[PDB]
Amino acid sequence: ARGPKKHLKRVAAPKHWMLDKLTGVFAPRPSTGPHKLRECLPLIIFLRNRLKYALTGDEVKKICMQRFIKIDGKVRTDITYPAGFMDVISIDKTGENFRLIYDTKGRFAVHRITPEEAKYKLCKVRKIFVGTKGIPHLVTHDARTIRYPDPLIKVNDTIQIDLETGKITDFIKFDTGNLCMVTGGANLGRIGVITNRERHPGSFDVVHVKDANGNSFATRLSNIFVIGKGNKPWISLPRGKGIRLTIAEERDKRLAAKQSSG
Amino acid sequence: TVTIRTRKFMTNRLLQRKQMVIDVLHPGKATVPKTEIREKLAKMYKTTPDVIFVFGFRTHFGGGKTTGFGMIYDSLDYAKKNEPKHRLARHGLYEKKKTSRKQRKERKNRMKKVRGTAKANVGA
Amino acid sequence: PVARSWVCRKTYVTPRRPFEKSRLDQELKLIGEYGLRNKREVWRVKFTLAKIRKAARELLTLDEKDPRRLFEGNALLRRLVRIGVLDEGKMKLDYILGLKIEDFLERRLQTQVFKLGLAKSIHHARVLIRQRHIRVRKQVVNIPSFIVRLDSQKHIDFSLRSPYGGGRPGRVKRKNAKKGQGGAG
RNA sequence: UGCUCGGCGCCGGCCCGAAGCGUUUACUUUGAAAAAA
RNA sequence: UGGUGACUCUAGAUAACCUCGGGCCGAUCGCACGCCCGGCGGCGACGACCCAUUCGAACGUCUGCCCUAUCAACUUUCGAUGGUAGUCGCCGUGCCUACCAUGGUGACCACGGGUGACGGGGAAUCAGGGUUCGAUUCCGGAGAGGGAGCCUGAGAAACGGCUACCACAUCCAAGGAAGGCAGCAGGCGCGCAAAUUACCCACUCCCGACCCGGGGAGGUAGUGACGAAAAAUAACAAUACAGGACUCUUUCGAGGCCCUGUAAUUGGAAUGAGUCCACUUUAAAUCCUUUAACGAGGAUCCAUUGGAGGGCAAGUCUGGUGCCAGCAGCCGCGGUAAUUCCAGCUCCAAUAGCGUAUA
RNA sequence: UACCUGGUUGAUCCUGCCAGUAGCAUAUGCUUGUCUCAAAGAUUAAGCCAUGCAUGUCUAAGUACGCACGGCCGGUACAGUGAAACUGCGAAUGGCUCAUUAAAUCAGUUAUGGUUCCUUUGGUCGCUCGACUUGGAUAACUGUGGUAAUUCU
Repeated sequence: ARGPKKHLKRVAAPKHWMLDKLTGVFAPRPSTGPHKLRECLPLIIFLRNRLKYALTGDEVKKICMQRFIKIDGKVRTDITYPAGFMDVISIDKTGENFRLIYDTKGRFAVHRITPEEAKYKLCKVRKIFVGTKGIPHLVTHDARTIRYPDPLIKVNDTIQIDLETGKITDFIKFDTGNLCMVTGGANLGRIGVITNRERHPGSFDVVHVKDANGNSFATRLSNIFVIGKGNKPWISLPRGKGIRLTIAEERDKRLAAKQSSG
Repeated sequence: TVTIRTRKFMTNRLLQRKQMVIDVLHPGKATVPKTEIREKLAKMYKTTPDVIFVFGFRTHFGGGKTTGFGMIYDSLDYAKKNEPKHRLARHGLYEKKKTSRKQRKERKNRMKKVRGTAKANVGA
Repeated sequence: PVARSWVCRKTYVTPRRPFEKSRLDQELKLIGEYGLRNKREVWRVKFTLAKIRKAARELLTLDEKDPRRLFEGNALLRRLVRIGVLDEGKMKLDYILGLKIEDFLERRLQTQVFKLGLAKSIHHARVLIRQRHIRVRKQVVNIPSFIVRLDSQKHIDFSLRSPYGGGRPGRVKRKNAKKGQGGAG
């Protein structure tokens, strides 16, 4: 090509968007934002599929542009705004809030949260930067540059920031024995405790995470998002608690729900 | 004889309307018109039969059960505000221009041909 | 770049030998005894049995106590029980290789209506299915190649719009009545 | 397979965990990353 | 100060520079309107040198490509090999300059040639192992007659941008102007071979100053036996008649109620194609479904396509020409008795499908 | 379904090929009632094209002295709707085709610590020690013309 692309086909969409096949030829390409294109969830798919508040493309605009949707506190007027991992969606008129978290399978899920908990968003630091006059900068995963952080914040930690002030409140160090959850890769949405971490010079580092049921696994270091201290979490967990049931036992509880429903 | 039962009822204040799917049971009869089920749903929900919009009514094999999608608004101004133009034209509340795409395209090319104030003169 | 599907597969299969005595003998015997139209549906029943046999051979190739083997072993056995062709007491994986074409053809809608005793002959049953007279749990079916499940076996009856099950008399009955009062008056 | 740091326990000391080293290939087994249809 | 496995990293200090074709340090525009005693105030919109982030692009590392020896040596100061210093480039490097030694690859197939070669995700066939194809909806690459050059813009060697050549080619008062359907329809050529000069932005997205405008991107309809799935052409009795099933008359005969099957006697149980009102779908209709009134007895509301010596299902039937006409994928049939030719009767094969030629 | 059959001889056993058998996708021939899907100028000519269409764009927030309409008490300019034109944006996306190309393209894995990046998001934007608003040009418009024609001037 001679420049950047602007169109996206339906089958070229990522599977966690998880939309259909025969109902259209083009797909909603998200606008430029903080998250990458592969794992972000734009607002139009979420509104017209997960909540079914609208039906058509223009009805999503007639929902959105009238200052009714608040993403991370501020109001967004773009239908293709990429709302990625660990973001809060505010519905001021109806009166509930949502937090975008990964389900036990490889897709996003709706999560009803109480409003007073919806005042802080967890961010993972990517790198540490020093400004032009000895000014420490704190670059997070959502490209939110925070000036003057704590000196104890290292490269792979996490912070808890306040939405309406944009300032640091609490943080969790990355070490052995913390509640972590995996973002990205084939393994996705599992809840476990970190047990060990090796170091590879010049290569990708790999950690080993143990599930609460003892089903240990291993993912890369860049797919690591620690959310809790020890085993006490800070955010509200979704249904299933990220436990990754192998197919026989959720088949069994599906049959069990089949006779329990009647 | 003809009864109306509905399901998937949900109310959103973000669109100032309430929407639901409608199941119609008319055994041994032709499929019902939209006006009769509109006034029946008006009698059901105690609303004037002018903000109720129904569309997409299909018929199963045998004709015992027919399904469709409807919605109830709150006032006439909200129904005039956020609705497709073709359904308001079906209710007679909106008229669209009776010009084809073709003559519009040679009209646009004819104003593209000339420059100045004469664009409105050549457009006839 | 259109929004199409292009997904289709063949259902029947053509045999290798075109002309042979015995194969034609039991194929014609099955067609005559089960009231079938032509050889395409018995070839497609053979192809479905071949698919199930190939799946069973592939599953028995895999070793014991593998979770995939137990998973679609239970899935295949549950599906074959839910069809109703397999007996409940034969709950084993290697019993899939021991049934034939007429077991699958026994669960056809045509022969189920014929065994229910509300039809005279098998061809009369096929005509009566074809001509919109029998509902399957308040849903009319006009096609004979319908696999009746075990749960839906006890809910086969005449349609309420049919004159046999109680309704308006047919077109030739009212025409006969019109001819009767035409000739009488 | 062993040789400078501090952990589960006891009164300068026994064990456990090690910064760092712990001779080469193919082979086999387990994990990650591996577009959708 | 801080970090990487590692900087000539980031940050810090000192001395200067800082391009008139010039880096920033707001001479911009709306809404609601106020407090204190002319200043002081909220919510926005636009623009801006910088960093990080996002869509990317770009040059690189390792591994993997069809055939051919009637292609065994190839490339070199008209740079092929490396070193030093430079120009240009957004950086890295013979990318290119000035100087140095002759280097580098090859029988583990270089170099040369052909390809009816865009590559891959894939498709057909298939016990296992394999063979063939992939123009074709997804991803990437290349081009808009073929070369060459360029402006603008962040991003183009752009062609629904420009400039010059040749080929082709439009108009003309002859001095001069205007061209690129390997886009959507359509025409000619070509060939065995491939569709409407239709409707709509309503659904899915895209672009703009942006609910509001536009889009042959797309969606809808028609043509469509490429191909795939379901599925009509009939069912039900008494008698025109042959026998088996349980018991006898040595043997013919009988009860024969389930009978079983075939021929244009009789009246019914019927529903479907089509003709059509309506309803529904839809931007508006058409298609499907529902539903009135019509609509079948030889239910003319008529099912063809190839064969009947062997392979290979299926007549030593009838009539005609009689090594002629012809049939036959292969054996072989035809000579005035043809189980094969040419026509009627019967029969078998698959069935809305069947036969032939090519890869 | 891990499958064979006829043919060299006076008769037999073999190597071997020929011909039958099934699928696949191209053309063609005969034939044809319902309905759901659906390919479709690629093989020869990346040959030539007449026509019509395929890229345009305004909010409460860049310029409004076109009476083109239009509100009043006109008097501290501009009520408002507004064609046209200046300005910024996109036109480098999408769509068609396979001619060239054989370690070229492409696939998996890696690096930019050897560079750039429209736009979105976050920060920076009294960090420098020395006017209560400046200047002249062009549109649109009016008027004057030549050409055989042009999105010419």
